Formats: sequence, C-alpha cells, structure tokens
Amino acid sequence: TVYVYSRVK
Repeated sequence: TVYVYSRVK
C-alpha cells in the first residue's frame, strides 16, 4: 500500500 509504506518513515 501507500500509507502503509509511508509509516516506516
């Protein structure tokens, strides 16, 4: 996903 991959940051 998008938001799921942005949470890492």
